[PDB]
Amino acid sequence: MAGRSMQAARCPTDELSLSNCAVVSEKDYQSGQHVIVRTSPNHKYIFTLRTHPSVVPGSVAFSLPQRKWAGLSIGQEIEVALYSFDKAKQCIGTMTIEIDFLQK
Amino acid sequence: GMDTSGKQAEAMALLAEAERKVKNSQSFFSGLFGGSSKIEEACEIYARAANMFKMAKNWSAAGNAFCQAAQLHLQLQSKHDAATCFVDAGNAFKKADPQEAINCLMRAIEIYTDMGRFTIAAKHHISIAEIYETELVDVEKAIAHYEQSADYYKGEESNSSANKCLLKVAGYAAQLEQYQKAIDIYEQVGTSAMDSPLLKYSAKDYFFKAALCHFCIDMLNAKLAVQKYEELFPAFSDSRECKLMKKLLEAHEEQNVDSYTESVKEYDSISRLDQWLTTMLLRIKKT
Amino acid sequence: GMDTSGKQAEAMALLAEAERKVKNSQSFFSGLFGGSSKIEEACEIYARAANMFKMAKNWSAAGNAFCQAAQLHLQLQSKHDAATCFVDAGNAFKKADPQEAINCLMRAIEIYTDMGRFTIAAKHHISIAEIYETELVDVEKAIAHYEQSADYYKGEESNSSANKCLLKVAGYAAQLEQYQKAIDIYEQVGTSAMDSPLLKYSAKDYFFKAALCHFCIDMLNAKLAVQKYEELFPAFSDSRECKLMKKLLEAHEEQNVDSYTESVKEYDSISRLDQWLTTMLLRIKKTIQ
Amino acid sequence: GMDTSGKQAEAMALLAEAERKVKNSQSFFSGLFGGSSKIEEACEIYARAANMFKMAKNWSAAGNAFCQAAQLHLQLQSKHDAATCFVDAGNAFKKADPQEAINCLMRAIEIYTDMGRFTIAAKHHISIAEIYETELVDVEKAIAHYEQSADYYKGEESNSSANKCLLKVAGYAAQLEQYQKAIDIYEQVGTSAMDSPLLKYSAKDYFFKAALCHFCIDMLNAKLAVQKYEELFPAFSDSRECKLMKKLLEAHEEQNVDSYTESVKEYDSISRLDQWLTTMLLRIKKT
Amino acid sequence: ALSEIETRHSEIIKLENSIRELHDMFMDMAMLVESQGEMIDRIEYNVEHAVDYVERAVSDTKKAVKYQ
Amino acid sequence: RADQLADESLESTRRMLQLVEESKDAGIRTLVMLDEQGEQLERIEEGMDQINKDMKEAEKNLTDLGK
Amino acid sequence: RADQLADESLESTRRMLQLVEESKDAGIRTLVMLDEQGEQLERIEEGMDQINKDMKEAEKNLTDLGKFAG
Repeated sequence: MAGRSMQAARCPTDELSLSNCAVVSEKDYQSGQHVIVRTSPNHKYIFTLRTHPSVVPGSVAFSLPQRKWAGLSIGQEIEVALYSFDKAKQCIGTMTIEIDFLQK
Repeated sequence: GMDTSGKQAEAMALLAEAERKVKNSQSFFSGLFGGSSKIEEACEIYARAANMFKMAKNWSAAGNAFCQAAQLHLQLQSKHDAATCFVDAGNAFKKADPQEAINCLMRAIEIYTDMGRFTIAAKHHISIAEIYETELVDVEKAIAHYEQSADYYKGEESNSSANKCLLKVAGYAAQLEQYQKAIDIYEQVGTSAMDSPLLKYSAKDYFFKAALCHFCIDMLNAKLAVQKYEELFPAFSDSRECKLMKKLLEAHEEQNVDSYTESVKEYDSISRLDQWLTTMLLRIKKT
Repeated sequence: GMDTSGKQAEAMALLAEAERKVKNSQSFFSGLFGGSSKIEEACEIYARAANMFKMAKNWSAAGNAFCQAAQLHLQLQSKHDAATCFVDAGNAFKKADPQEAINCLMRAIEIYTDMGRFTIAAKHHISIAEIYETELVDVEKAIAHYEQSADYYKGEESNSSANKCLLKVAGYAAQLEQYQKAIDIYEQVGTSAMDSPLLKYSAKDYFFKAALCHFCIDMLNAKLAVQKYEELFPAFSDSRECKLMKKLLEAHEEQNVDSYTESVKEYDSISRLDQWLTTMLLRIKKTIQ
Repeated sequence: GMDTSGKQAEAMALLAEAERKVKNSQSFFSGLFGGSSKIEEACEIYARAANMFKMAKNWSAAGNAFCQAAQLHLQLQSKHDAATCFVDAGNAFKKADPQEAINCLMRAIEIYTDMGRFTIAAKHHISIAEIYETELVDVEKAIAHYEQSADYYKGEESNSSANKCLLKVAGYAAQLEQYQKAIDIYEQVGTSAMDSPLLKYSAKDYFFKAALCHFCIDMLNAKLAVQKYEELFPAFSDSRECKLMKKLLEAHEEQNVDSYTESVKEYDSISRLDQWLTTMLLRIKKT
Repeated sequence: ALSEIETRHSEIIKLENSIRELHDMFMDMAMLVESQGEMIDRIEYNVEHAVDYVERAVSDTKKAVKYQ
Repeated sequence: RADQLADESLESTRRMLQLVEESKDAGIRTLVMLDEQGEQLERIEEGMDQINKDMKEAEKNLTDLGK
Repeated sequence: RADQLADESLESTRRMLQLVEESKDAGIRTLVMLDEQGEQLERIEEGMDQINKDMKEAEKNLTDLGKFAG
């Protein structure tokens, strides 16, 4: 809850990368848990956790789209704190999503 | 030549009469105990017999006589002379058989460290590191000796020698694929060079090497590292190093060997590359 | 490392032995009156323990032991050895406590310059200025130390070092202090180099900096000094700096910020700035109205 | 300010104590025969007083004290300390009044040459030449000192210092309408620079100056000298010097003064000349 | 245009001449400075050795005088 | 044949670039060694001063004791 | 438009010639001077080795004489 230092890692599986959830170790967190990844006092990003056995304890895995959106890189040290979503306010009713072809 | 082997033979005879001198120490010095100067001149004849051996092109015999003179000379007096004789024996043994040169150089190192001469100790440590590298294949011992000499030199504000030792160690590490130490050393030396106007222009190469060793380990952090070097040194992007690195890392995003192969061939078209950089590129760009 | 811990342990043992040795020496002086060999031996023990201790990765107490040995040696009417040990202790304290190093270096400077050696005193003054300005954020006493070093160097007709120190002092003055001293120093160094065997082609920069300071003072002074430099130094007439400064002056006269902007940007593009011309140029731009 | 005033006050006290010391010490030597330690102590007091006077920025009295200490010490039958005191007195007298500085430096030269050492003698000779040149106008004394220093340097095989002194002497001679000596010195140095792997690049300049100074006499001799120099150094024609000399020769031959001036102006535009060379060229244009 | 291009050709030939001369000059720079660096290194080593030896010489001579 | 001259000019430009780059590369290390030589030189100077002072005081004390 | 071509051409040649001549003249004097420092440091070596040998012999002779006296 207070936040603990970890290490950013690469996503282990393609499907988990597509799931857009931070892949974490079972020993460190649980699937469905939400975290806020802080790399600096002004850079905070919120993730949803998905557990995979291959994740070594002491690190958090992110996929390349995630490692590009969140400014996270393999081997870097990242502090992960659990995040609580206010369900009376933060439940997304309608989101405006821009879409485009990933591959030319 | 053989006129110098004849005087080498009579130098062996001089060593024989030095054996007679130690026999005197055995039997007759009981009444000549005051002949400490006799032992000193015995050591002197030992040393010049070793000199005649060296002139006779008997490196093993020269080193053996030098070390024997050093051993006979360290009678709790004139320790500096014993250390000088030991280093002379090590120099004589450098050629032919250098194994005992290593041990005698350690003995000189210990003597100097006890005395407090740090520059000489660090220089001899560098000497043993280079003899290991050129004679033996062990690098770890050479790395340790270079680091230890750098520590001595930095202890007395001799910054340049420590910087060069760390540079060599970092280069070997990058060739030995220890990239954290390589990147740390390269960035530290680049920042240190940036401090003074004299070495201000050199920071580009150090930044380039640090960026390469970053980019090998974690590809995504390569962009952040090159960016960070660029704002830290505004005249780094202008350098061909940064432009080339950006080209390679941007091409690697898409799997197209032609792009970065053409890039590297163009880079080699303007200036020949080194074994370290070429091997690094061939290893890294494979995956 | 075992070696470090053993070094620290044996250094403590040697320091305790040295303290007991000096106590027994002061006792024996009345007890037996052996002379002064005991005190010199105690100083030797202190020096050996201090050198071993600074080899032991520990610095502060090594410098303290060196200071104690130096004081005991100076108690024996020995100065140069004590002064050198003071300098070594100050160098050791450099990374432990700046103030102790500063005080020891002052003592060394005083004793050395009393002996008759000025070059070592000037070098110590330069070291003081460097150590002060590098870690402590202040200039004034650094300026004083640089001036003293330059004076000592000039006392023995060592012109190059004094000139370098004066140039640094003038640069710092222009950066912070008033420009009159900086203008005078820059003009002096520039005008003392028309005949330089190896510096025939850089007086232009000194005179250009002086002209920039004049412009930082006032436009009229700027232009008058600009001419003074023009006729004084014919080669400066054809220098690109001359054209650049004249263009900047004629632009600033008409109150057009665009011309000044384009001129400074082109000058920066063709050749890089220096972090001192840019600040003066920005201060000038602040007063375009 | 306060430091200088305090130094001067302490120095005045030390001087008064020094006169008291010398007087009472001579009295005690006469009445008790205590040796010479008191005289040496008085000499050291004089030396320290001179040092503190220099600290106090009083160079005339500091040099006077240094000279007094030198005289007292040489009166004690010792030379090196006296010579050092004399040269220190000269250095103090270098500014303000250097005439007595010149005299004391000459005394130092005399004692040094009495001992038998050369390098210091030549250095002092060139120093006196520099003093004459910078503070006086009697360039003839500077020429004589340069000649003595050059002779010493050449005799001691120090070819570089002798070459420098000879070049300065030739420049001064050609300045004072003397060309034969200048011609000889310049051609000698140019020939000395033939085989030099490094000075070969500079060998051309001496020959160029020699050709100009020789052309100060007449035309045909200049043409013969320049063609001889070209034959001696076949590549000399590569530089602009030979073409410039030939063009000036023909322009003077056909009384084409305007063409000569235009060519000189073009050369000045491409490379500015000095006062000496401009004076030589204008002198050439006079006829 | 003809005069300009001919002058540019003269300038380029002068470019190659000057640059090659400076390049040879610079390799000479490097050789000479490296030699001087080595020989000063040797002199510094000998200076340190002489300093240490003469210091211990004065020490032992003064101790011997005290023994007298 | 002006196009041939342009091609030759491009080749000469490339040659000049290569030569200048090599000269700069060697100049950087020339800087580094000059720095190293000055570093060693200051230390040797200080050692010379120390030995000279120790020697003056030592010889003077011995001569005074001789009397 | 050839006018500005000629302008940049004349600027290029002018700056090239002046700057190149500057380097060529400058290096010569420094490297003529370096040999003087080399030979001075030679003299340093000679005098210093003589000095070291002198003290070595003097000290050893003094020690021998002191031992003889005792």
